[PDB]
Amino acid sequence: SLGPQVAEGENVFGVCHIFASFNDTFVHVTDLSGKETICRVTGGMKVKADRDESSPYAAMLAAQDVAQRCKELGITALHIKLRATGGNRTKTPGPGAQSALRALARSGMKIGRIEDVTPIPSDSTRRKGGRRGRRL
RNA sequence: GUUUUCGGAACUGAGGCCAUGAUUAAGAGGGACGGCCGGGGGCAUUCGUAUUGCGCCGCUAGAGGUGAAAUUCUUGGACCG
Repeated sequence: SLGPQVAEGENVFGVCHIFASFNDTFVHVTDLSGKETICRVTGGMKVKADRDESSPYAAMLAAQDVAQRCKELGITALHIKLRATGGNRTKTPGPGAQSALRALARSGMKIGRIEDVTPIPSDSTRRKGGRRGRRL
């Protein structure tokens, strides 16, 4: 918890993978390589209602919790790596990333380079469902 | 009583004469030639993510899914990286 780094002159970088879908949000922060984690909280950690766990407020609360964890641990700067569901399902990010980014910026956590890293397919396998789709 | 004018017809050779003898190349068709064009066809080769499973590492109690839930998988480490 104690380290010989310079606070005023420079800063410490990590990366944070924000995976947001239409069912859940994932605010995961690691080191610069991504091999070694820092803290991982999700939209199920803050709200116990299973209706809206991909809600913006749950993602906001999880982002404030992981920002407090990185502040008490000693991480000052973050590189945002945004992610959707990917694959053959969808490409639009979920309704938690917009609140999660603003909650990460509002807490005093400095933001470096932001990027969308989602799995894009070059015509992968068949999507779940019939030929006529899911009729509702 | 020979052999003639008393004469009915197939075939071949030499020369001359013919206005010597073949209508066109269809905004018909076929074919040749030259420069190309094309997710046209067959065979071989090569690449790109994505999906699933498995191996290892890290921290965590939820993850998936729905209009809403459960069946489903989870401290024997799920999900995410």
